[PDB]
Amino acid sequence: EITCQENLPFTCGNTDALNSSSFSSDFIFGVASSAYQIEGTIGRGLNIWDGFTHRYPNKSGPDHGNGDTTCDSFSYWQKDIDVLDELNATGYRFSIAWSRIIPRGKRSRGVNEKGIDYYHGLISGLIKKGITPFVTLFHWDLPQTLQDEYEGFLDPQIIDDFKDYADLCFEEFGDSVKYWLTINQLYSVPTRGYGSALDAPGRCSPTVDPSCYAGNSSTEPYIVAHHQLLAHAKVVDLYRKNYTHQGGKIGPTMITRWFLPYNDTDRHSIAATERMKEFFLGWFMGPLTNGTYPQIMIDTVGERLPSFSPEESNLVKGSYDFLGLNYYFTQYAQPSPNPVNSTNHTAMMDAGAKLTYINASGHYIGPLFEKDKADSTDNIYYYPKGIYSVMDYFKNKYYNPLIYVTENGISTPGDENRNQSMLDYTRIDYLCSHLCFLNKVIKEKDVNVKGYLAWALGDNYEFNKGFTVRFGLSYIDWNNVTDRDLKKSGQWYQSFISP
Amino acid sequence: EITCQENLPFTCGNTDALNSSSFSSDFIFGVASSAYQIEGTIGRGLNIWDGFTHRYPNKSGPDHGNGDTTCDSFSYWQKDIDVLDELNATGYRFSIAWSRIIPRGKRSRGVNEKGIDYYHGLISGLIKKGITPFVTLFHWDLPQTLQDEYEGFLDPQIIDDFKDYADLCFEEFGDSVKYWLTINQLYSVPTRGYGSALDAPGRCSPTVDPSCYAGNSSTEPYIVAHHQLLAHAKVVDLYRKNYTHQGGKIGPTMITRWFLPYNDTDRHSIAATERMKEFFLGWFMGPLTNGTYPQIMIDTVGERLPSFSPEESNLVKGSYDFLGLNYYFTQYAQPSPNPVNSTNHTAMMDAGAKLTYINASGHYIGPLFEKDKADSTDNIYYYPKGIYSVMDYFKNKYYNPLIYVTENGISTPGDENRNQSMLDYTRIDYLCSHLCFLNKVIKEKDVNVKGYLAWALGDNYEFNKGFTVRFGLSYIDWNNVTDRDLKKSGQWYQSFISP
Ligand SMILES: *[C@@H]1O[C@H](CO)[C@@H](O[C@@H]2O[C@H](CO)[C@@H](O[C@@H]3O[C@H](CO[C@H]4O[C@@H](CO)[C@@H](O)[C@H](O)[C@@H]4O)[C@@H](O)[C@H](O[C@H]4O[C@H](CO)[C@@H](O)[C@H](O)[C@@H]4O)[C@@H]3O[C@@H]3OC[C@@H](O)[C@H](O)[C@H]3O)[C@H](O)[C@H]2NC(C)=O)[C@H](O[C@@H]2O[C@@H](C)[C@@H](O)[C@@H](O)[C@@H]2O)[C@H]1NC(C)=O
Ligand SMILES: *[C@@H]1O[C@H](CO)[C@@H](O[C@@H]2O[C@H](CO)[C@@H](O[C@@H]3O[C@H](CO[C@H]4O[C@@H](CO)[C@@H](O)[C@H](O)[C@@H]4O)[C@@H](O)[C@H](O[C@H]4O[C@H](CO)[C@@H](O)[C@H](O)[C@@H]4O)[C@@H]3O[C@@H]3OC[C@@H](O)[C@H](O)[C@H]3O)[C@H](O)[C@H]2NC(C)=O)[C@H](O[C@@H]2O[C@@H](C)[C@@H](O)[C@@H](O)[C@@H]2O)[C@H]1NC(C)=O
Ligand SMILES: *[C@@H]1O[C@H](CO)[C@@H](O[C@@H]2O[C@H](CO)[C@@H](O[C@@H]3O[C@H](CO)[C@@H](O)[C@H](O)[C@@H]3O[C@@H]3OC[C@@H](O)[C@H](O)[C@H]3O)[C@H](O)[C@H]2NC(C)=O)[C@H](O[C@@H]2O[C@@H](C)[C@@H](O)[C@@H](O)[C@@H]2O)[C@H]1NC(C)=O
Ligand SMILES: *[C@@H]1O[C@H](CO)[C@@H](O[C@@H]2O[C@H](CO)[C@@H](O[C@@H]3O[C@H](CO)[C@@H](O)[C@H](O)[C@@H]3O[C@@H]3OC[C@@H](O)[C@H](O)[C@H]3O)[C@H](O)[C@H]2NC(C)=O)[C@H](O[C@@H]2O[C@@H](C)[C@@H](O)[C@@H](O)[C@@H]2O)[C@H]1NC(C)=O
Ligand SMILES: *[C@@H]1O[C@H](CO)[C@@H](O[C@@H]2O[C@H](CO)[C@@H](O)[C@H](O)[C@H]2NC(C)=O)[C@H](O)[C@H]1NC(C)=O
Ligand SMILES: *[C@@H]1O[C@H](CO)[C@@H](O[C@@H]2O[C@H](CO)[C@@H](O)[C@H](O)[C@H]2NC(C)=O)[C@H](O)[C@H]1NC(C)=O
Ligand SMILES: *[C@@H]1O[C@H](CO)[C@@H](O)[C@H](O)[C@H]1NC(C)=O
Ligand SMILES: *[C@@H]1O[C@H](CO)[C@@H](O)[C@H](O)[C@H]1NC(C)=O
Ligand SMILES: *[C@@H]1O[C@H](CO)[C@@H](O)[C@H](O)[C@H]1NC(C)=O
Ligand SMILES: *[C@@H]1O[C@H](CO)[C@@H](O)[C@H](O)[C@H]1NC(C)=O
Ligand SMILES: *[C@@H]1O[C@H](CO)[C@@H](O)[C@H](O)[C@H]1NC(C)=O
Ligand SMILES: *[C@@H]1O[C@H](CO)[C@@H](O)[C@H](O)[C@H]1NC(C)=O
Ligand SMILES: *[C@@H]1O[C@H](CO)[C@@H](O)[C@H](O)[C@H]1NC(C)=O
Ligand SMILES: *[C@@H]1O[C@H](CO)[C@@H](O)[C@H](O)[C@H]1NC(C)=O
Ligand SMILES: *[C@@H]1O[C@H](CO)[C@@H](O)[C@H](O)[C@H]1NC(C)=O
Ligand SMILES: *[C@@H]1O[C@H](CO)[C@@H](O)[C@H](O)[C@H]1NC(C)=O
Ligand SMILES: *[C@@H]1O[C@H](CO)[C@@H](O)[C@H](O)[C@H]1NC(C)=O
Ligand SMILES: *[C@@H]1O[C@H](CO)[C@@H](O)[C@H](O)[C@H]1NC(C)=O
Ligand SMILES: O=C1O[C@H]([C@@H](O)CO)C(O)=C1O
Ligand SMILES: O=C1O[C@H]([C@@H](O)CO)C(O)=C1O
Ligand SMILES: [Zn+2]
Repeated sequence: EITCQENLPFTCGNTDALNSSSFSSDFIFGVASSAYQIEGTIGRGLNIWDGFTHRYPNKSGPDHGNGDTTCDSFSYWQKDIDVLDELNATGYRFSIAWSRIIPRGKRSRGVNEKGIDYYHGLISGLIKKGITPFVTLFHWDLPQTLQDEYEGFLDPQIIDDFKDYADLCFEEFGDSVKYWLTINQLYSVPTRGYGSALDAPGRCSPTVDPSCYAGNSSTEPYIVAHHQLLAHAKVVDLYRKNYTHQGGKIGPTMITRWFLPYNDTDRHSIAATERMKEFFLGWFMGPLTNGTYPQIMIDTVGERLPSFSPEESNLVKGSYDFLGLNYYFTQYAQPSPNPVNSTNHTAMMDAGAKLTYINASGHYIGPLFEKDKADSTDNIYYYPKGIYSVMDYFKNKYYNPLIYVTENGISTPGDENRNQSMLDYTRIDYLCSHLCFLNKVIKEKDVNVKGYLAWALGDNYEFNKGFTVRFGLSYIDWNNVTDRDLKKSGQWYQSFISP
Repeated sequence: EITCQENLPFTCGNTDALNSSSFSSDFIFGVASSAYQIEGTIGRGLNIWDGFTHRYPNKSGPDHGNGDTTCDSFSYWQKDIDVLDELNATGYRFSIAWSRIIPRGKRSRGVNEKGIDYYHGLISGLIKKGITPFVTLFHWDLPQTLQDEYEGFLDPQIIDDFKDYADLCFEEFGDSVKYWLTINQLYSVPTRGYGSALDAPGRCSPTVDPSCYAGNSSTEPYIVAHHQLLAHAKVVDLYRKNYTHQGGKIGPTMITRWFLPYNDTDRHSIAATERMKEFFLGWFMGPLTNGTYPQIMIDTVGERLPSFSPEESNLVKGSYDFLGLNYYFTQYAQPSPNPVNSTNHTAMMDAGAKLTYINASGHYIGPLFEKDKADSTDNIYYYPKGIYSVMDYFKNKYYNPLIYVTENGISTPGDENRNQSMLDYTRIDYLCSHLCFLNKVIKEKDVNVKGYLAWALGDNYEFNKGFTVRFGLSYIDWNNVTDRDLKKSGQWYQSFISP
């Protein structure tokens, strides 16, 4: 029987009690990254994360930091492989920058052969060290040209441009890459890029944020979500019909959270919790498993929710070989009004729920996850059992999918000095406590999880936070980015993988 | 009789001998800037100078510097006006960033009202202090979307997009702006952007620079030059037909140089010198005054030189109310081969001339202009009399135009400390020695020059050089860009203007 801790102190950092041997022999362990966050702009065209961070610098991070140079994995990709090799990792998730291989967005305008070569060298280097690539085609970094021509995922023109981009990736790299991810965290761009305008491209209703250049927070998240699902599905169809000879697998990436009732004896909080599962996970998993949005979304969102044609429904339904599930934290849910007529209405209000980390009796859900210095009542707290709950829910609700955990990690403050940053025991605690629950759910519930990739390989530009927080298992000095030095967490992870 | 010095030491810094009263009472004196170089990216879309400096950082400057924040004239435009007001300047040349007012390039995609407001406030502030705006519509910063959709000025689609942009500027600002410049230094983008790939967008033939993403250095400079002339001319027609009620004037900006023979008794050097005038100035002034390219260009460039239709010729011919002439230096010319079949052929080789600052008997043309630390045989030297020669030539060759000197200045090294940088006596010398010759040419040759704008108001990002050189008459600390402090040159210029 497996027992896992939910509260500090944790004792799962002892590799005598928890290690890779605890899991099936074929289980993949590694780390993850994304292109905007690690490569730098050298050698590529411009994308909407360059555009957003430069047009709205105070949205890029408190330090106004951006991905212009970052950890320079364009130059130091070999050093990333060296970190992986030190870990004895068997998997690495990275993304391809669309703007590095088709800087002009539309494939017919030409490809960047040197960009293609960059990824060929990285892939070859990873395979030479026994590391399985998991490659994300779209980690938010849409070529700026496409956003300027037709507002990117707001328009159905995105579907064929994304399809032609993915075709080029399959053609050039699919002889070596056998695990493909289409779109990173489906929920994120619709809500943060087109709802709150916290993320690129930065569109929203005027009264939500007067800095937005255009938008409508009530309608555009649904349009963009719909186009993401159609673009994803068109790429999966292309993969499975035209690249079956490569013997690989493809899927979307979901951001997952668990939800608990803020008051577990209050039917209204219980109902808000179930609505959050549908509006946060079902928004995408309904279409991916059934070709339709959840009924509560149909009913609430009404004319603002697009319909799938029969052909579209068929395309989307079943459009995955596996799911990449990212998981960071869980929230309590309580009822909240949905003021659809308010000029500041957002799609996120349609779930009729307010989300917290503290429940009605004052209990904080778990240990600190992210401190908010401007506002400590906005601190985020984590919940190790949430990974168990999420995976169990996916197996039961969503037809026993094949899953890879494609991100899981925690930040530490950028104000810490190097010595403090390397002594990242809070990261060991976070990662081990989740891995314990992951092993427990696989054993107890027989969820088909076959790998785990921790966020992140190294310190990098964090969306929205610049360099004010660090997520790496390896440390990068921003005054001299060449080296990636394993922190205590990376050293622990090395021992967990090879105990 | 006016006597001007050509060699150090100069004595024209004494405002008892040379001042604004030396010139006609209506003569305009001020300084100049450009948008990419001073504003920062905040509040605007991305353009090809953002794209180039980020994709090819070692081309942006030795320091890899770029216009991301620069002197932050987006925030500190009032401080620029304050410098002008301190100088008692009567003119200021600045540019409008296309990407700030139509971030999506094509006007039908929407305008950025806050961008429009920025320029309205600057213009209102300048007029309130008695400063005449001279506004450049295009100072090289083409929206990146247009370069990605159709390669910008390489395609005739640029004509109508530039026309719709200029129409918006006339409509919004032309009630207050009465001097408009269309395209900055016509020669520069064709040659450096599409020939040598030293400037954005960075296209060239493969063997010229293997880093170029695409191009053909032999053909594309001529295509882009031709489209610049047509786009310019379409905007001048629009101005003069639709905005005559505003009572303003419009013209192109030329970069001018004078040319002297490397050996003034050698007919081959003399012929190269005359070919350089035609290929450097006549390439654009032929079409602007006659609707045709110079005959030597027709003969040499052959099928690589586009033709104007009769309608186009008529549109281009006479398409100016005045000329903005930038002038920095003069070169000696000697013959050089034109290897049109070489894979590394460039349009710049078609003139059949090699350019130097030292003549055949070893004479350096004048005082140091720009030191090249990697290569001192590549140092640039200036020649005060060249401004006299250029203006005389324009009056005689090009039909006695109305001229404003829209740039003239000199850099000092970014390695100098603040105290050295403020003690910029070499800049006083450069500016005064040119102003003496300018006054002399106006008096002796009756050239219709009506203003002079020194480059630059303040230190800024210098194209190709980052922050490794300074051009300002006012000093900016890159660790805290708010203040613009008048250097010795700015203090001198203040006394020259109000003696
Ligand atoms: C999995 O996908 C299946 C579909 O492949 C989902 O089942 C479909 O569920 C929908 C409701 O979402 C049912 O549609 C309703 O059909 C009524 C019956 O119509 C048929 O007979 C008529 C009925 O009197 C008639 O006019 C119609 O032309 C047919 O003959 C409808 O009136 C409903 O429309 C009203 O409600 C809509 C909102 O739900 C609203 O948008 C409409 O304006 C209308 O007011 C609805 O009809 C749908 O109307 C919209 C139009 O775009 C659609 O094409 C139209 O079908 C389907 O009948 C049902 N299909 C079948 C094959 O069962 C399934 O839904 C789950 O299961 C069903 C049983 C139900 O419990 C759902 O609530 C639950 O979500 C999806 N499963 C999951 C887990 O989501
Ligand atoms: C100012 O603009 C005026 C034009 O508005 C320039 O004058 C034009 O100059 C051109 C040369 O550049 C002369 O064109 C030549 O005309 C010959 C005579 O053709 C006429 O009679 C025929 C001749 O036997 C016949 O086929 C033709 O159809 C006419 O009836 C031509 O053969 C020349 O073409 C050869 O040379 C071309 C290169 O110059 C080459 O490109 C052609 O393939 C061809 O091999 C040329 O014809 C021109 O051919 C190209 C085609 O695209 C043009 O439409 C075609 O005209 C013009 O006759 C002359 N026009 C007039 C009204 O004078 C003027 O040029 C300057 O002055 C002229 C006198 C001359 O000295 C030029 O060398 C000098 O540049 C421009 N001024 C300035 C300062 O540039
Ligand atoms: C978890 O949710 C439960 C279920 O909602 C909360 O328990 C309920 O709390 C209500 C108070 O918020 C109770 O109602 C009150 O009852 C007293 C005694 O009769 C009465 O004087 C009140 O005015 C009020 O009555 C309601 O008034 C509004 C009407 O519309 C409604 O019909 C009335 O019921 C309610 O009885 C109670 N329900 C149950 C099943 O116990 C619970 O609140 C916590 O426990 C209750 C017992 C009470 O001690 C609250 O102070 C305490 O917050 C909530 N848990 C937490 C931690 O918030
Ligand atoms: C400025 O340009 C002028 C004109 O080109 C240069 O003067 C010319 O310089 C040529 C040497 O480069 C002279 O030709 C040489 O004459 C000597 C004496 O006869 C002879 O032995 C040579 O082999 C050579 O002759 C030429 O050989 C090549 C043949 O194709 C051609 O037909 C022959 O002429 C030439 O006479 C001379 N021309 C004139 C009008 O003086 C001038 O060069 C400078 O001055 C000359 C006098 C000489 O002292 C050169 O050493 C000195 O560089 C050049 N000025 C400069 C500073 O470079
Ligand atoms: C968001 O777009 C929606 C839909 O175009 C706008 O909502 C409509 O508001 C129009 C004008 O009031 C109403 O007539 C419709 O009944 C509403 N339609 C629906 C589907 O709700 C909404 O006003 C726009 N929001 C912003 C801030 O522009
Ligand atoms: C530049 O473009 C020119 C014109 O397309 C190319 O020049 C031609 O080369 C083609 C192939 O040799 C020849 O058949 C033509 O006779 C040449 N045409 C002319 C107008 O010169 C040139 O090769 C391209 N340069 C590069 C480096 O691509
Ligand atoms: C691995 O952990 C298991 C418990 O899951 C333990 O029994 C085994 O001894 C550990 N391996 C090592 C080498 O410590
Ligand atoms: C941040 O930037 C936007 C302009 O992009 C501005 O509207 C807002 O006032 C600034 N935020 C703060 C809190 O200063
Ligand atoms: C498959 O590739 C072929 C050849 O390029 C193409 O005709 C077909 O449309 C593609 N298919 C998809 C997405 O099925
Ligand atoms: C608008 O929304 C903010 C956040 O959604 C909220 O605090 C405020 O009450 C809202 N105002 C109106 C008029 O609804
Ligand atoms: C930067 O870091 C690398 C790796 O440690 C080191 O070899 C190099 O000398 C360092 N550069 C400077 C300027 O210190
Ligand atoms: C690498 O992991 C393999 C598989 O568990 C193990 O056999 C090998 O010893 C490990 N290598 C190192 C250096 O830890
Ligand atoms: C201005 O310079 C002129 C010579 O051009 C001189 O005669 C006049 O006195 C000077 N003005 C002052 C105030 O020094
Ligand atoms: C500068 O950058 C380009 C890539 O953009 C590269 O090809 C070239 O080698 C670099 N130049 C030098 C001298 O290092
Ligand atoms: C003038 O403006 C009118 C009205 O918009 C337009 O019809 C006409 O085409 C414009 N003209 C130019 C460039 O002459
Ligand atoms: C190519 O050009 C460089 C500069 O133009 C020159 O030094 C070299 O000789 C040229 N080579 C050939 C093959 O022409
Ligand atoms: C920056 O310069 C401005 C103007 O001199 C000054 O007022 C401000 O305090 C300075 N900021 C810092 C951080 O020194
Ligand atoms: C401004 O220049 C005008 C015109 O020459 C002059 O009358 C006025 O005194 C000058 N102001 C200052 C403060 O120098
Ligand atoms: O729950 C979530 O986790 C991440 C991130 O906030 C972790 O730092 C994200 O992008 C979600 O929406
Ligand atoms: O002659 C010229 O002067 C300038 C510049 O080099 C001055 O620094 C330029 O852009 C030309 O082509
Ligand atoms: Zn940047």
